[PDB]
Amino acid sequence: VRMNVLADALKSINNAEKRGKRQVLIRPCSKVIVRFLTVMMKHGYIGEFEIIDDHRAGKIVVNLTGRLNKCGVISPRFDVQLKDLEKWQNNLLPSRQFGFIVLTTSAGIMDHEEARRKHTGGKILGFFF
Amino acid sequence: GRMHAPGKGLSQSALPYRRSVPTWLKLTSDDVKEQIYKLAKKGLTPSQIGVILRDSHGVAQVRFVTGNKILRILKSKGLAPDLPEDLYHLIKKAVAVRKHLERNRKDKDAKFRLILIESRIHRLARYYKTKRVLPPNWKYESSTASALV
Amino acid sequence: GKCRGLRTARKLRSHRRDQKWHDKQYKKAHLGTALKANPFGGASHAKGIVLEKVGVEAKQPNSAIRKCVRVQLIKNGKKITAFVPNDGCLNFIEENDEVLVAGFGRKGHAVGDIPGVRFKVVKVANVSLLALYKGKKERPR
RNA sequence: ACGGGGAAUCAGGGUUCGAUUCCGGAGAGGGAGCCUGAGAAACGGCUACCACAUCCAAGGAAGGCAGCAGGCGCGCAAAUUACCCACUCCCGACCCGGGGAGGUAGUGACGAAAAAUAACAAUACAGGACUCUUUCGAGGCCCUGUAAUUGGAAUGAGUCCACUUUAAAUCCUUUAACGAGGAUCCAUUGGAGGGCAAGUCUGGUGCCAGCAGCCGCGGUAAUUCCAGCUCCAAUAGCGUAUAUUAAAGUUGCUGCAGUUAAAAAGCUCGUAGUUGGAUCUUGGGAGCGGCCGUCCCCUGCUCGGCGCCGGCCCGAAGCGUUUACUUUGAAAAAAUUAGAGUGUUCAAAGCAGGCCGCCUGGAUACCGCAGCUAGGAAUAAUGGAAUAGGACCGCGGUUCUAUUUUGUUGGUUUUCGGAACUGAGGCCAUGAUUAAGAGGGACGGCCGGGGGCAUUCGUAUUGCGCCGCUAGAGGUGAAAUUCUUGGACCGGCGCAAGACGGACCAGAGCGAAAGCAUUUGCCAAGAAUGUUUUCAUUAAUCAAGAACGAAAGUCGGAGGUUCGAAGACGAUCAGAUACCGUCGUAGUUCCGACCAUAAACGAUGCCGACCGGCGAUGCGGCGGCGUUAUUCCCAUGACCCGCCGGGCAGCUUCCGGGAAACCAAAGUCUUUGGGUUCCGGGGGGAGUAUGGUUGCAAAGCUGAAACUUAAAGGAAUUGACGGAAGGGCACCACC
RNA sequence: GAAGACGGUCGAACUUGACUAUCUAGAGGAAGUAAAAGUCGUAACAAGGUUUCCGUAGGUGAACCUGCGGAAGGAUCAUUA
Repeated sequence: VRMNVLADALKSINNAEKRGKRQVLIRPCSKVIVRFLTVMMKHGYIGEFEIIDDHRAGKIVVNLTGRLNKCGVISPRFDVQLKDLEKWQNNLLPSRQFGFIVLTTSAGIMDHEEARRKHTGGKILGFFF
Repeated sequence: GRMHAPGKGLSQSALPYRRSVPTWLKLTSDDVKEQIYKLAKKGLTPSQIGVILRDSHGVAQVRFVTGNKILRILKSKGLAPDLPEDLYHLIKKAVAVRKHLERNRKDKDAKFRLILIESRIHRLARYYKTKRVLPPNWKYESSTASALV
Repeated sequence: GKCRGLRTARKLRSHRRDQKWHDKQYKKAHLGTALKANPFGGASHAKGIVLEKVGVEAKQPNSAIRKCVRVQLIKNGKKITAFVPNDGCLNFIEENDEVLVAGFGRKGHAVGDIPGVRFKVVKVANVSLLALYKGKKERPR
């Protein structure tokens, strides 16, 4: 059954951008998807999106550029110290010059670069480049 | 995907967006509850109550009209059954199958469908014991089952 | 891996532990049967006593006669056909001589043309068979 | 297998090692018992036994090197029966004695660091700069290289006086003197077909000898053997065998595979295991830089200091959903590792050192997990009120209890504090998130070779009887066995039994799979669709355990039509225990009980999401011109044209993948992580031996090793080949 | 206050038998693997001259053959109202 809702989302907008779609419906919705997307938006990877409120879990409709090469989930949500976060961006991003690991800290769901300057580790959610 | 079938059916009931009551429905929440009591006294389940209501009396959802839902209206006053209607219906079906299978030992398909129904029971029993709406001492035994109508 | 649960450490370790036994190189080293049935008893080299000089017919293709030496090992009393290296070095091996005997190179597997001979003769009467072949040491008799 | 600190390897993960100098443990040939002492179950103490062994006047006595040397033995495998308490420390009554602890030499290519085996000139020579020449040649002012050519200048290997070193010596360092041209004061070890750096040289051998990790070389021009010359590589080292690490993404957490190369359980249920939908705080107040940035605030009630006419602002305790997580803090032997400083002459090392008595070092980092501490509260679990024994309030009742209290001293119950039992009222906006393109259950009209029980039918087959007429019939590539004038085969009417359900019948349906097809009835069951029904996370997959499970086969009945393992023949054949033919027992059928296996196949686990197009079909639903039937409108069937869901499929596409064949899944994979079960690790040996277990048996489930091997295998291409298909040519073919 | 004895206790050892972990001897049997050229055939690969293969039976000098059900990895993706 559906277990990692953030997996369904990121794979669906990855599939869609590979196909060259201008926007994509992602048809379950969680607050964790919405925080992840806002992080991808702040770095300009995806376009300004839209959360459709039915009275169940939402549906989101995500405007896409051709900037997002790949977004993806790391399942399971492994715990990451500030020590380990080099070895993740070492093996999980395509360079040091770009790409962002999203990881849910206590401070909030955010990129690896802000998790450095805030000096807070946490659980790796995914990554995008 | 179904529990005990390969079936990937999508025959779901689909409630509308607007939880807000319609205009035409003149019955107040109290007279709906009074009619729910009248149906429960006749000897109907919250499933059968809800059907009879939305058909003949134009009341889509009792939860929309009132605050609460049909079992919780039955349960508050004490018209609700001791053991849930859905676990009743599986035990009812298991007693029906087992009676058929008393004189039909050749019917191997029946025997397999019995084991599937037995598994549905044990599965629901286990759920309701976590919610203590059945006693922890309760366990569906097929020899004790014919007394549970 | 085919179970990426965060709480699956033992299934992943206990599977790997079980599936390492289906490897040859592991099963060999991690049972007594390979280390027991080893004629050398897990040793690199072994002194034994020549009990006959044996011609072994080379393999199917190429066809020489490979001059090996039937050896009673001291430590075990076990029987070994051990090859003698370079041209005309079976002339240096009198019968009932204590020979130091090594492997052939393939960790107890048969090498080249020589069927079921896993060993070479290194020294004969505690004098090196390279030194006898080069003529540096003379055979003490 | 003594554990650990640690060691090797090493992208990141890891893998292997740790007997071995520090920590902790254990034992003194094996067990056992105990004396003394603060401390021992001590063994350079004692007491037995066991094993072994010494001395003996044969009565007795003595023994414990897994301390330092040394010996035997065992082995592939490991050093002197040396000097010394001077250093380091330890013991003692002790500045004084003692220490095989320790130190110093000896042996020492385990290993690590530095580092000789020549340098320089003049000449012949040759290559490269330049005036110059078509080419040659000239010059060498500039270079660079080679010749047992010649020439001095060198410095230590060694030899060796002395000092220094040191317990006394040694080595090192210092330093008189000797000490080099074939600098004979002589560099090896392995290679030279490919991988793999370097000869298609010469002489020998002739599938021999041998080489060869693998592929290969060797049968008379050997690039591979045996040598010569030559060249290459590492170099005071280099080869070999074996363990082990990387290479191995060939154990795969990072990160492998499972249609066909090895591989998905026959199928399903199912408990632990693992994984699990969405949802519960946000806006602004205070301030700065040039609309955007960085900060402080958005819980409450006993003890005193920036103060005030009992309390206001604030300081310090103590209660405060519970955990994982992250960040910080405490704490965590050195030695090792990283690492700071520092000219051991450099370096490995060392912990020292530096300055014309002074100054300075002996830092620091890391120390998984578990434990302790304090911030953060995203993510994940868990919680609280739903017959109300629910909060927040003040009140009235009841059992036991600090005394401030009668000027100091005789009897009390009280307020007061403080804790239980319990009655009413008000107050809370009084308490239940939603109803998943998750799931169960109810409901509705359907649907289907779904299953069971019964009933019913149909030819046909075989046998039997009757009637007819005739001599053949069966059977085969050809015959024969078999039947047959006692009438077979054939034709007609019947009868009986047992199988089986043609055609309709489909890339159609149903079933978990195995499987399922005459009619009709009963019985329970089921998917799909429809739903503004209900429950509200109940779920996904699954060690244990379990149901069903073709055919054959086993046991006990019933029946035996056909067909037919074995067998009897008859042919073919060289043989023919086979293919062909005629008989034919078990069996095939039914009932009860086993058995649990198939190429049980889609050779493709299940669940979920996403990513193309097309026309079909089956089931349900919904909508739309028209034709037809129940004709008398309806409304239902039958067609017709669409749409939606679910299913079996098909075609098509550079979605993408794949070794390809191919796959809308086998895709969404180095841009590698949705959940989970089973399972593979070169070919054989082998699904064998052995043990267990299930079975009456046949066998099934679990299941090795030795040993053997350089391939076995997959897909595709080209060719040859066919006792495959089609086309074409030829009087070396036919007509 | 010595020997010594009774009893207890720890308990080495010894005798007897069984259970049993490893190693070794074994008449005979029955396998497997390896050889350059042994004998009988020709089962398999071409429709391999009876298509091959799976399961399960029985049989036979041997590869094998035959029954029953299954598979295409078939020699047909098709065969016409």
